[PDB]
Amino acid sequence: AARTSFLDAVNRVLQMLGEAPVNSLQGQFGLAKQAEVALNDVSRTIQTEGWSFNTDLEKKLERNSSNEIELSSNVSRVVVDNLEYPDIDVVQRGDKLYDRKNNRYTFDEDLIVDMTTILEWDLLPEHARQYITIKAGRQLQEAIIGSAELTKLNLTQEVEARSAFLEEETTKSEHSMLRGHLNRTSPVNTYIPSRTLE
Amino acid sequence: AARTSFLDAVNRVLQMLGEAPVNSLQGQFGLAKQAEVALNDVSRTIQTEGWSFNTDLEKKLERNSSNEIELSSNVSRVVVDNLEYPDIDVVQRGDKLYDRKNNRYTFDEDLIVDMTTILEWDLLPEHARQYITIKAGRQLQEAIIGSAELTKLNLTQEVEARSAFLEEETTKSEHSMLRGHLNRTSPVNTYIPSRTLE
Amino acid sequence: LYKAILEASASLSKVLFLCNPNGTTRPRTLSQASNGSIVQGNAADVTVLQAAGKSQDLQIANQTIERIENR
Amino acid sequence: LYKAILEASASLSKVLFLCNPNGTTRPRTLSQASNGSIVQGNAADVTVLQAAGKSQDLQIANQTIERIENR
Amino acid sequence: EALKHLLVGGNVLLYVSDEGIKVIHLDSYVLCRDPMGNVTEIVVEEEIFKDALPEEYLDEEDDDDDDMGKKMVKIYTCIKFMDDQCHWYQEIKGKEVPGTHGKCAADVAPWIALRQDRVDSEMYGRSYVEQYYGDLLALENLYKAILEASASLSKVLFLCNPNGTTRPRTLSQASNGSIVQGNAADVTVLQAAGKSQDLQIANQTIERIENR
Amino acid sequence: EALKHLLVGGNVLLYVSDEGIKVIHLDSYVLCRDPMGNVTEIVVEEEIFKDALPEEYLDEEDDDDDDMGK
Amino acid sequence: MKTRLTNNVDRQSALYGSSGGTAAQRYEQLRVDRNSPLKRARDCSKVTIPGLIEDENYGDAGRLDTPYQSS
Amino acid sequence: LAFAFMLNTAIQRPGERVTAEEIRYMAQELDAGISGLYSILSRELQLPLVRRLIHILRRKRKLPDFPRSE
Repeated sequence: AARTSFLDAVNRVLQMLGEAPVNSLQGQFGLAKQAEVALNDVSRTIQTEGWSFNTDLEKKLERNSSNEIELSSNVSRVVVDNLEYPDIDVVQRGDKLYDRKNNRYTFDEDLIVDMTTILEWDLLPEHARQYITIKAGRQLQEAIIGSAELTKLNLTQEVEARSAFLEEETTKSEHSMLRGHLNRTSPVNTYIPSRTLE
Repeated sequence: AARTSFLDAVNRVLQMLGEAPVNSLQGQFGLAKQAEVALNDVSRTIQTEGWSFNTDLEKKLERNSSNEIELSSNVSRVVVDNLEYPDIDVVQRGDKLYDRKNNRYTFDEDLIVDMTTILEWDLLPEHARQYITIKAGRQLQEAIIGSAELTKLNLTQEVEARSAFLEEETTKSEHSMLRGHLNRTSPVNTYIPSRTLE
Repeated sequence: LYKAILEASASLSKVLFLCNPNGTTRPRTLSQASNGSIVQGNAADVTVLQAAGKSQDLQIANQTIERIENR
Repeated sequence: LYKAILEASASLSKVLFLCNPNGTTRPRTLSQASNGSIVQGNAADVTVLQAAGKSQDLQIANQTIERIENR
Repeated sequence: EALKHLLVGGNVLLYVSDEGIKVIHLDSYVLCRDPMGNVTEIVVEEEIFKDALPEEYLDEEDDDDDDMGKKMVKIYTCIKFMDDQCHWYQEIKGKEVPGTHGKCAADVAPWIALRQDRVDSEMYGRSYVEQYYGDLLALENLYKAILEASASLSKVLFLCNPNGTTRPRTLSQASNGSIVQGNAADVTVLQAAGKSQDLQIANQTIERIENR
Repeated sequence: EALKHLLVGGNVLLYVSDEGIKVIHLDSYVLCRDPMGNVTEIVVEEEIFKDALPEEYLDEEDDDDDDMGK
Repeated sequence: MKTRLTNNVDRQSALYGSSGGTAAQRYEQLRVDRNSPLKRARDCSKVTIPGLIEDENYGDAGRLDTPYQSS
Repeated sequence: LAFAFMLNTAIQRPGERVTAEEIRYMAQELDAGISGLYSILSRELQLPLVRRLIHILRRKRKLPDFPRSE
C-alpha cells in the first residue's frame, strides 16, 4: 500500500464534490482541470506559510556580477537574523532582496539566510498530502456547488484533518521552548523530573 | 510551483465568482478586465496602509528649484520626526508637502522622511498576493451578484487569509516592544531568560 | 507511604504546553519568538497541563503520615 | 478505627491520568514528549482521578478517634 | 583532614612519625583482612620525582632524559603484621632501598587503619554519606526540576488577536503616553493558568526532605 | 590582599623580605609539582622600566630610543 | 640603577651559570600547562568582581562591565 | 548562597525574638563552617612565615642563636 498519488488525490476531490470518479489525468473529458488547479492552489497556499519539512537552515546566498541577490522563482520567504547583521534590514521584493534601511538594491557581502522552498507534489510527505487533498476538496465544493449540508460535512471533515495534521507535525518536529531560537546548536539536555528520583 | 502570477490570480477570482476559466489575459472577451480592475483596486486599498515590505526608512527627499517638495505618482504617506524637526511639522496634501505650522508651501533645506510606496503586482510577495486575491474576489462577487450566503462564506475565507497574512508578516519582520521607534539603531540584545541558566 | 507521596510529587512536577488546533497559534511562532516580541496569536488557546484537584488527598495522606510519625 | 482510616488514606493516595475520547489528545504524544516542549492538545480533556468530597467524613472519624484516645 | 576523608570516603591510613603526621587517601594503598578483623598486610604505592632519589638508583634512561623536572619514578612500600611485631621496607624498581628497614611491636606500630561503620567481613568500610546518598540524589533532582520549571515560566510574550483591529507596527512604534487606535481586549499576554498548586506541593516535599 | 586573591583565584606566591612582603599574581609565575605535593622549580616573570636597570645591560637600541619613559 | 628586589640577608657569590637553556625558555614551556587555571580564575573573577584579575589588553584603556547581582 | 558564604544576613529569622544563647549557637555554626580552611591555612602560612621571620632576625644579629638539644 504505497503513498497517495496525484490521480488518487483528484479522484478523492471529485468524490468529495459528489461526481463520478475519473479515470486518468491526460486528455481528460471531465472536471480534471478544475480539480487539478484547486489542488495546486491549495498546495501553494498551505506551503507558503513555512513548516519544518520545507525549510533550509543557514543556507548561503551568492550575489551576481552587479552585487545583486537574485532568488529562484520558487522561494516563498527569506528570513535574515537581526543580531548577526546590525546594519542591514532586508525584505523580499519580487525575486530580488531589498535593503530597507539604506534604500539600495546592492550589497557588500554574501549573506547567511533561512529560506523556505515550495516543493512539488511528488516530494511532499503523507500528512501534508492528506491535509492538502481535504482542504482542496472543501474549497472546490464551496466555490462550485455552494449547497448547505455538503458545506457542513466538508467543514467537519476539514476540521478533523487539520487537527490530525497539526498533531503529526508537532510530534515529528519536537518543538521546544527552553532551546530558544533553533539557529543555535542544541545545548539542551531536557533532564526529565519524571525519571531519576529512585 | 512558482509564486502566484497575474493570470492565475484572475483565473482564481473568476472561478470563485463562479465563471468558467479563461485561457489568457490579452485580447480576451470576458470579465477578465473587470477582474483586473478589482485586483488593482484592492491592491491599492491594502498597500495604502504601510507594511514591512513597502516602507522606506531614513529616506532623503530632494526639493526642486522653486523651494517645493515634489512627490512621485505612487507615494502614499509621508512621516516626519517631531523630535528631529521641532519648528516644522508637515502633512501630505495631494502631491506636495504643506508646512501647516508656518502656513507655507516652501521650505529651507532638504528633509529626511519615511516614505510608503504603492508597488506593482510583480514586486509583491506571496502572502500579500494571496490576501489580495481573496479580498478582491470577495469584493467583486458582492458587486456583481449581490448574495448573502456567498458573502458569508467569503467572509470566513477572508478572515482565515487575514490571519495567515498577519502571522507571516509578524514572523518575517520581527517586531519588538523594547526597541521603541525603529529610527534609532538597535542596541538591543534580548538575552534569553530561558536557556542559559546551566 | 513516604515513597507514595514522593512518587506523586515527582509525577506532578512536569510542565507541558498545549495548543488548541481550533485556534490560530502556530507552535513555531511561539518557540522561535524572542523575549519582548509581539506576534500573532490568542492567549486563550495555549494551556498548561495540570491536575485539577489533588491537594485534598495529598493533605489527608500528610495528616496520617504525620500522625504515624508522631506515634 | 485506626486501621480503617489508614486503609482509606492508602486507597486515596493513588494518582492516575484520564484522556477524554471526545478530545484530540493522543496518549503517545503526552507520554513521549520531553519537558518544556509544545505539543498538540487541549488541557480540558486530560483530567486526574480524584475523590470529590470525603474530607468531612474523615474529619468526623478523626474527631471521634481523638476523643476515644483522650478518654 | 583525616576526619573529613573518613566521613566522605570511609577509609584512611595514617602514618605517625616525629617529623609529622602524613595521611594517605584510599586511592593509594591496599590491604587484606581476616573475617575476625585483624589486618595482615598493607601495601602502599606512591609517586615522586626522580630528583630526590639516590643517584645509584637513577637509571641510564632517566639519565638520558632532559625532563628531570618532568619525568617521574614510582616508589613502593610493603607492610607485614606478624607475631605482634610489624615489619616494613621501601623498594624501588624491584630492589629494596638500603637503610629503609624497620621493626617495632604491634602495640606501638606507626601505621593505623580506620573504618567508619564497623561492618564485619568487609575489607573496606562504608562511608557515612552512603546512608543518605539516595535522599541526597532525590533532593538534587527535585531542586533542579523546580528551577527548570521556573526558568521556562519567566518568559513574557505578547499576542494579537486577528479578529481585532490592532496593528503590531502601531503598538511597537508608538511612543510613551500616546493615543493609538485599538481595543485592549485583543492584545493578551501568554501565561500559565494554573501551575501554582503543583509547585507548592513540590516545595512542601522538598522542604520535608531537606528538614529530614 | 593575598587572602582576597586566594579566595578569588586560588593560587598566590609570597615573597618575604626585610623591606616588605611582595605578592605575585598567578599571571606572573609558573611551577611544577610532583604528585606527592613537593614543588621543585618556580619561574617568575616581571617587567620594569629601563631606568632602574644597570647601565651595562642597556643595549644600543634602547639607548637609540627617545622613549625612556615609555 | 640598583636592581634590589631581593633582600641583603642571603646574597652570595655566583654559583650557577647557564647550564642548559634560559629562564625565558622554561617560562614559555610551563605557560602551556599554566594556561587553563588562569582562564578559570579569570572567569570566576569576572562573575564576582569585574576587574580583579585582568586580561592582558584591559589595562590603561580597558572598560569593565557590571553584574546584575551583588551577592 | 548567603548561608554558604557565611554572611550575617541569612542568620536573622524575621518575626519573633531570638535569644542570646541561640545567637551564640548559630555563631558556633558559622565558625564551624570554615574549619577546614582555617586548619589548612594555619598549617601552610603561619608556620613557614614565622620560621623565616626568626631566621632573618637571627641573621641580622639582633638576637643570639637559639640553644640546641645535646
